[PDB]
Amino acid sequence: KAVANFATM
Amino acid sequence: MGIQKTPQIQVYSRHPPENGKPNILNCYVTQFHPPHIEIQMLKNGKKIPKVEMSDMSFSKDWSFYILAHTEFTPTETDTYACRVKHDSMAEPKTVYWDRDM
Amino acid sequence: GPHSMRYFETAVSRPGLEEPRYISVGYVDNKEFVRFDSDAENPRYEPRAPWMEQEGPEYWERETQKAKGQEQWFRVSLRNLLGYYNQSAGGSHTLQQMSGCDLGSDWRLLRGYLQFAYEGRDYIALNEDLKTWTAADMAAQITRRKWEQSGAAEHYKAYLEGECVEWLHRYLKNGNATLLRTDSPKAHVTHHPRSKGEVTLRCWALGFYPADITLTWQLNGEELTQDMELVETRPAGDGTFQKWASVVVPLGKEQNYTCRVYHEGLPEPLTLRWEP
Amino acid sequence: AVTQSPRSKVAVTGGKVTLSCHQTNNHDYMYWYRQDTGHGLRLIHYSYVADSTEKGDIPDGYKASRPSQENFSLILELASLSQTAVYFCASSDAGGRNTLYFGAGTRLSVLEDLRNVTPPKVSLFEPSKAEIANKQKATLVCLARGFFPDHVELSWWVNGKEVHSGVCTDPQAYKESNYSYSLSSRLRVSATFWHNPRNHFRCQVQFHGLSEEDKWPEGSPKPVTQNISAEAWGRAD
Amino acid sequence: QQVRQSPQSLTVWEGGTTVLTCSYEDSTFNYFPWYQQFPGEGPALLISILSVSDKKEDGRFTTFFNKREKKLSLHIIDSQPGDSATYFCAALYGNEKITFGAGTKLTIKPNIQNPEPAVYQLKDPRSQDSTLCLFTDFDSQINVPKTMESGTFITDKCVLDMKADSKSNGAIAWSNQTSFTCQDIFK
Repeated sequence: KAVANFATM
Repeated sequence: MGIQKTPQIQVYSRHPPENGKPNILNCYVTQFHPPHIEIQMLKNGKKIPKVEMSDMSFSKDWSFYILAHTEFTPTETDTYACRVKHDSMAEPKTVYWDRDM
Repeated sequence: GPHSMRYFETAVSRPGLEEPRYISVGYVDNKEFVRFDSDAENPRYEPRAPWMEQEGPEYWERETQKAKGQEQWFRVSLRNLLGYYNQSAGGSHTLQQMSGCDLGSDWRLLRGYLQFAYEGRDYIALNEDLKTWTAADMAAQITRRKWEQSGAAEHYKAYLEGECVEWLHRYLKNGNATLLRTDSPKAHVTHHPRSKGEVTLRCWALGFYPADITLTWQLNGEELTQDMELVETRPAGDGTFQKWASVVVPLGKEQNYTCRVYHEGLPEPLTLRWEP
Repeated sequence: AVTQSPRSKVAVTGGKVTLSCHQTNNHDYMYWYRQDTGHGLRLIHYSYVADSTEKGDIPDGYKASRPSQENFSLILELASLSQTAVYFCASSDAGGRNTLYFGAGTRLSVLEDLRNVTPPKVSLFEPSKAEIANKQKATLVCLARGFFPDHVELSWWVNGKEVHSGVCTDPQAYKESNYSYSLSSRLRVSATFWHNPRNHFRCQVQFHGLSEEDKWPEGSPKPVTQNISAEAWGRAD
Repeated sequence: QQVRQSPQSLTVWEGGTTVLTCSYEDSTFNYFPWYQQFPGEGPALLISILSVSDKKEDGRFTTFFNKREKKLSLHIIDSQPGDSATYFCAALYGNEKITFGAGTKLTIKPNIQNPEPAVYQLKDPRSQDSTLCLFTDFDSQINVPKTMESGTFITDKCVLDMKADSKSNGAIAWSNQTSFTCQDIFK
């Protein structure tokens, strides 16, 4: 399963 | 940001070529960035209409690659080529099929 | 043996009315196994290897929802980056990500990866400690500070040490037969007068899987290291690969030269020569 | 910051209500939640970009609007009784695990007839001499009666500045009859503080009623949002 | 629904340890934040934990996660009046939307040291004859009676704290007649 990114850049 | 990569191109047949026999011509384009690219395959300088593209993918160095391909029946006389336009290059690059390579 | 999982993600902005195109590709041991593409008529994660057909509808639905979130994340991130670099609107820009894990045969996490690139250049990366960031340029310093302040690294560490590892194990179990398949190269040598009394000998290997292969030429029992031209290994388009290696030799001496082919599929390396 | 407007609203059944939220967090996600008698945060609508919105868990009867990155409004086209609740706006970076930042809430009362809206009478009851004698303390009691609906906030002010020490205010307004609520509070000080004539005590009742959006005819006072106070000075009696 | 939070309200004695608990249904949930909401304010993130951990401590607050039982809890040691609030547990997986529990309303009340009940009558000077009744300084165990009669109102126990020693329980009553007196109404 894929990563789920947290804070945006 | 910004580092561009110039496409590397190979043009070659799926199976050993023999004249008058149906085969698949591949145009394998690698090491390019950005991902927008235009690729045509040519028979004697004319755009082949049927051309299929693989899905685009990228490598561990971030550069993209793609395979274009179409049906072809080599003959003794006919030329085949892949023509690629990309922003890394001032001008389009045309690479001819050479059955020995 | 060792194993890896990676997700490779790309968002590309477009000057027109259209939102950025978002593509995610999953790999197990370098073999593509899922893909999501926002340009599909019904964007969703799709299986790309036969062994992924074991997963139930909820696997695909929830991964698809995840991708949808990632897509918004990348749209926002692209907008922020455009501001950091003072770029004008009406261009196109590329953000990329690679994430995943390498595991040993004892299922121990060997290394976790989480890295980004902007316009094809390294932007920020999670260091091997899975705690601190390496930022490549001035803009990435802004992102690094933002991520340190929100404690972003602990979420990525949890994923890389937990879910990444455990799902990789599930996938390898499900895909075992398929991932071990091999197709052996068929090889032959061709002879090409280029000249001044010289010939190119070209050693071809065809129809092999996986792509990893080594071709060597030798003369009188020494490998020819410097003299040899190569091509990059290339897809035949049916799932197999092709490669060749050539040497330039004197006309009349062609029979002295032998090509060797090393490939996982073979019961032993091939050895061959120009057969006139 | 996330700031909601208005703080309080009283509306007629079938009337149109808009609740507004403004965020200066540069966040992309915004949310409207419903809370009922202090419980639940049930998502009504949300939005992840200017110009579009997405249905939450309980969207029926509500519309949403996202006219910019900073602003997200909730719209009740035909307010019903069942929409009487407290509404909270929030923002977040990119949703999912990103922390939600909430506004301070908007209380909405929806009523069949606005002529029932009535501000409180506020009375200050002075400390018993027996308490001062027997305990050396003086309990002042504030009583707000006859108000409707129950959007009141009671505060105490000693010598022009608000106090919290020595105060207990009922958590809930007490319903005396269909259209009539009461609330009490008490402030306890020392006998000597109460006996000082230099000390000024004030109970303030903040009543939330109608606003200036509401039209009111000529016969009678408009029951607008307003502060109403009762006061007393200390005395050496 | 997916996050179950009970009870609706809980009172714990001042200084005691408050234990709040929640359960969840979806065993894949892996991020668990607690939000705290004071009266007239919005919820604000209190503490959070990832499913890789067993506990997270911050000052007097500790949250525990137990994957096997699918239970989250929040412990508050040396519970204070300023902790009186509604606490929401929440859960999610990945980047999916947060699910909130229904919230538990917490009230930290003192266990009064030396009670000394008294009942007083107070008067409103801006009135002809308006009075009310105050019941103060009674035990925390006592039940304040409710009105057995229309026209007469009795409020619930309200705890105040004079901050210089001086916490006290109180309740108020008023009516619409001369035929009620103060020393009756409170028992």
